[PDB]
Amino acid sequence: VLKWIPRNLPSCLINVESSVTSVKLHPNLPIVFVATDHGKLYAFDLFNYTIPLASLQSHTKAITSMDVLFTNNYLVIVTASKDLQIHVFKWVCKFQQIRSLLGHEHIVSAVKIIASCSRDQTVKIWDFHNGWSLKTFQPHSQWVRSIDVLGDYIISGSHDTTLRLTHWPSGNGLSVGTGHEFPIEKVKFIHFIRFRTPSTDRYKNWGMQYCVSASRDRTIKIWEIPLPTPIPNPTDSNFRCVLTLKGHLSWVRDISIRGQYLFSCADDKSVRCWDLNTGQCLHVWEKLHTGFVNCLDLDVDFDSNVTPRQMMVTGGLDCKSNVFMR
Amino acid sequence: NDLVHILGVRTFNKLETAVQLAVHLISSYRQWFQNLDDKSLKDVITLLIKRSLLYALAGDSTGESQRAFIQTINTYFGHDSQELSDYSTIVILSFSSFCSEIPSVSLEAHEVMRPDIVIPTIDTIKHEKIFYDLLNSKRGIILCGPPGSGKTMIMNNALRNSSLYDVVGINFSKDTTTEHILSALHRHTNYVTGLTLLPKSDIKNLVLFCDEINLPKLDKYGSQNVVLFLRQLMEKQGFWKTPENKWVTIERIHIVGACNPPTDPGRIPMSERFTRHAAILYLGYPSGKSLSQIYEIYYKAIFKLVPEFRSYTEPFARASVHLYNECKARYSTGLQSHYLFSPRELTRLVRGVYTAINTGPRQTLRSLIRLWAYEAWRIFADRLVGVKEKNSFEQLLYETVDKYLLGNISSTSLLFSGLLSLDFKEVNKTDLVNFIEERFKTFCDEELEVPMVIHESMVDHILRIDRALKQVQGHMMLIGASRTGKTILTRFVAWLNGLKIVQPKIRHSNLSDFDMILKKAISDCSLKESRTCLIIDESNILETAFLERMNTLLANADIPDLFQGEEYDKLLNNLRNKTTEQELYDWFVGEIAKNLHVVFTICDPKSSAMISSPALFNRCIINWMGDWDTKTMSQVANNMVDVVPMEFTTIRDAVVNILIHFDRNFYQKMNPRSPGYFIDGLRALVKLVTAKYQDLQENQRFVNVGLEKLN
Amino acid sequence: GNCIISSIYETYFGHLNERERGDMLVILKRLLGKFAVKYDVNYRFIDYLVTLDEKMKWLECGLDKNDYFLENMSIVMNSQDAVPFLLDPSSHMITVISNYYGNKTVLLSFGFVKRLENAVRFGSVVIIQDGEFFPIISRLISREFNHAVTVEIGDHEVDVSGDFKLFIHSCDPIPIFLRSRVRLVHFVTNKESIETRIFDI
Ligand SMILES: Nc1ncnc2c1ncn2[C@@H]1O[C@H](COP(=O)(O)OP(=O)(O)O)[C@@H](O)[C@H]1O
Ligand SMILES: Nc1ncnc2c1ncn2[C@@H]1O[C@H](COP(=O)(O)OP(=O)(O)O)[C@@H](O)[C@H]1O
Repeated sequence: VLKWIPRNLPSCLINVESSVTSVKLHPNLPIVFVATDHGKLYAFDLFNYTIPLASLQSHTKAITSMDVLFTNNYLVIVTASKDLQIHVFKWVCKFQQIRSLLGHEHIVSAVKIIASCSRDQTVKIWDFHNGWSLKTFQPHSQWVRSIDVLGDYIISGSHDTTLRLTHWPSGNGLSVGTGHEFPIEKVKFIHFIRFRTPSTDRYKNWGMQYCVSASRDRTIKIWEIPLPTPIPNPTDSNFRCVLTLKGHLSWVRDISIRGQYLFSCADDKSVRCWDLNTGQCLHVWEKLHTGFVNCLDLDVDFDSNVTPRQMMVTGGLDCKSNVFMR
Repeated sequence: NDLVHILGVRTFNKLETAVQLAVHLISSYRQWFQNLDDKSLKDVITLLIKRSLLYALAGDSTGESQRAFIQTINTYFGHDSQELSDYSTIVILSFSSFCSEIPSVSLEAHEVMRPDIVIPTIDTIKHEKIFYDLLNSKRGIILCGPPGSGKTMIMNNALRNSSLYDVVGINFSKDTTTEHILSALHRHTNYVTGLTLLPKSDIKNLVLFCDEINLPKLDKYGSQNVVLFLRQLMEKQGFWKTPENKWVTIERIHIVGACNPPTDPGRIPMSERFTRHAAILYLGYPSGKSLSQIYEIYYKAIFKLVPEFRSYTEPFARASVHLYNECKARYSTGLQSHYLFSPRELTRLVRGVYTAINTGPRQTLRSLIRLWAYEAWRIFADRLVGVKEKNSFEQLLYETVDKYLLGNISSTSLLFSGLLSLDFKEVNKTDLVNFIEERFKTFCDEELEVPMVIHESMVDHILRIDRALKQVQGHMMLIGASRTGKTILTRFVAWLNGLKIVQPKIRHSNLSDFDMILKKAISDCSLKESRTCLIIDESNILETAFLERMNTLLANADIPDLFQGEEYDKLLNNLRNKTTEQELYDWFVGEIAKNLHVVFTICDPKSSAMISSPALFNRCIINWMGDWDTKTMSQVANNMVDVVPMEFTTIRDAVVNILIHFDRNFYQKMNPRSPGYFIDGLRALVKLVTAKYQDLQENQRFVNVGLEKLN
Repeated sequence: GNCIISSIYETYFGHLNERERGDMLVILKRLLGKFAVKYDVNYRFIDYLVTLDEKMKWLECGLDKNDYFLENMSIVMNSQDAVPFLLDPSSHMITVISNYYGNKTVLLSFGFVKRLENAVRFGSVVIIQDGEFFPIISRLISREFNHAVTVEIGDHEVDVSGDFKLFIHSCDPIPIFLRSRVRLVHFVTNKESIETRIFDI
């Protein structure tokens, strides 16, 4: 049940007024939300894509990306806009404004949970409960693009192609990494359950050994995480690669991993799924959007709280999105 | 005396070269005549005498002049003596011809990129043999001829392939001196007792190759100094040590010169005092059959990579040579200062066909002819002045294709790119404009804050400069009207390709600081494999020595002067940290040719002498940016005013075309037209209309509120 | 109509005297009549972009009664998107701007790079005589920056105070790259000047 590959033809097509920049489905109800660059959020039932259930405009500028999280219970919908405002709504079948957030001086890029990344050179961390300013930090001399939180550790890749691994209580950089000739577009941790097979008991306690990185140079690179000590180890804080993955004809936008088969999207009208074992491209889907394929989304297989159902969805710049069932 | 000559010298002063060449030939052949009859001996002697007379009295004339001279020298000595012809040669003794002495070589695809590859042919080997004799006769050499004849190429062929000689390459600047020569010989000669200067070797002579000796400038009293210095070395067989004041005798050195004809602008005529002591040869353009054979060999070597059409080498060779012939025919340099045609750009055409074929998908016939036509548009019809000659070039391509053996041929429809995929193939206009728009919007959101237009002319020029940039030794000249966007185009293509932007932050600057910046760039390139592209404007150049340095690295494949000493020591130390003398320097040349790209953004058509230099024409892909067109600017104005809704009583087309008409009238009432006035007008109109319409909108809102209150 | 006239007057007629500027105005109005766009027959740009209180503010510092000078400093003050250029062999624009600003006017000429770095650090207006001797400032005159705001002057990064204005003045009756970015303003008297002067007198 964990080795499902979607069919070539799309199940159906969600027509959107403007270019799709973020897609996220509800982990519980069969509904999806798409956030665009015109400040428009469209809510569509998964088996009823005819009429827009909720067409909302609460953003003056473009929404680059957004994600959702379920409380530990309701669902949190965190959206962002380039005029430096962050919104959290309530799903009843309409968006009810719960709270607003501020603290970023420039265009905000993405969110994570609440934490966020921007272009204002400053890392700022707040609390959903508090809503006040808690943490400020400078990641590098040059600002970062892709960040994520895994318990207490954050990896960050900057415009100067610099990876840094930091720990929230220690406040020190565990390791540094690099290797590309281009700025990194996305970086993601790789966990266990060859990528999910641990090597030693110390790394089993750690849980992270590899990490995936994608940039605009049509390359996917997996990086080995060096052994940390917390306090940094000066002699054991350098990343290293073992395999170079290519095949895309344009920039790699977003990547997603599940089991052993990983999915990626590129501006060559294509979405490609690979295997981390053999490296051969298991499938290449062409002609998904008239414009570039901006984002992909699937049910999160890495989290047991969310059910990895039979769903996939992708967005595009052609003012349309493709959702795949069966 | 009455025939045509270049660098006109008296007939009294060529007897030196003639007699010395004849005596050296006889002294070389003397120990073979001991078993020869009187008549064969006399025939050999009179053949060598006739050859010496022809190649020392008519050396500065053309081929038909040489044939007239050979028939006159045949009829002026009688028919009893041994005849002499164009192909005549003495070799083991027996009368022979040059036609049976050429070798055969079939190079493969991956060495056409080498600029020093020399193809054997008939005139090349004839001039090779006479160069050997005239250099061994202890006589100075000067080679003068039209640009593109391959003077440097023939020089490297003659000097690299001799066990008795080496090569030291020095290139003169506009402002020259006497320690240039001493610096050039410093790395290859040593002082011995310094009473005597000798080459570092002992068995092989060392020869100083200098090129473009017309380039140095006279002083205020009508006299230069470097040619007098050369005269002193190659006549007195010595010179004076400047700080030490002693005579230094040099014996095994040789002086060989290369230069342009004096009729070229910016090239002075020398005094006959210096050319008196030397030997002059005219290196003219090769004939049609020689070029046909050369490019037949090149096309065979390039279609080795595609074995399906090996029998189509010969028609494409005929087409290329013929097309070059009428391309030189239908216009010349008398109309514009950049219509200089040479075998250099045909070689670069072969190079472009090579890289397009190698970096491309599976090819068929019609694809190959259309690629050839696209490259012809790329390299021949790219710096013209109108569309009439462009359609003439198109129909010329059509007729040469149908006479030497269809699809579309025009470059505006043939769209070849390398950004849409990993292979160099035909692409889609909508996909390219979407990719360019996305790249420009992310560039704007990231680095440069200009909310700026994208249109078809500038994306075509982006494709042009990207095609020029992706090649090796890819350096292009962007000349157009100011504020057209050439610098932003270079920055954009550097960002998309991956090259990082470096700029010289210049009076208040000097050669020391500029060469420090250059050496930092060179060290970064050699160590980190850094992709360097440096941007030069008009204000960035003040001395012609800068242009001389770029002209040296461009006409050559390297800089043979600024890379020496402790810099070489630390460079080789770092290279051996990363990793023969000649092989190491050749790999340095290859990596610096593959990892450096210079751009000039010059708007003025010093700049006139820059474009007029044919040495600068060597590895400059001169792209004619030009001025904007009425339709193009109607498009850009329509795109710019789209963000401002102002239709009241459409009217956007009317306002943009009436503004176009007014500035056309203004240009006619007051050469390129700078579009800065246009864009300033559009920006001011947009901002003023938006601001004052917002102010009048809130004023009318207040008036409406008052009217609703009072009504 | 008055807005398009104002824009084209402030960007196209900086270096044209009275006779040819009137010819350009009448030709442009004929063209507008050809294109059938609404405008104002009795409109003058001085009546549009010159406020009477600010007119007196310039008047108390050396404003000449000739309307040519009026439109000259009107075009000077309207050059907000681009750097202004002042062509004056008689050296009057430098005097009028110096006694109109005061201590804000910092007088420089062509350690000039260090003086300019100090001026852009402190937010000081700089005016240079004999601008033909002009490159450090090239990024600033292109008005492109690296947002943090920062200024990459010379080889060391600096910060812009935010209240910076740059004026360039010359006297010789010029690089084309400099010419494109600047707003050229003409202050040469000619036959049209004496025509209008004696006519009004
Ligand atoms: N007959 C030829 N055979 C082979 N290559 C040639 C021939 N003529 C010109 N070339 C090419 O032209 C270049 C020589 O240019 P050259 O004429 O020395 O420049 P310049 O005119 O500045 O002296 C060489 O790189 C060579 O590849
Ligand atoms: N497509 C365009 N149309 C009009 N102006 C442009 C365009 N692209 C760039 N520019 C302007 O031109 C300036 C750079 O001009 P540049 O390329 O240096 O001209 P040149 O190469 O002729 O000196 C930039 O500041 C930009 O504002």
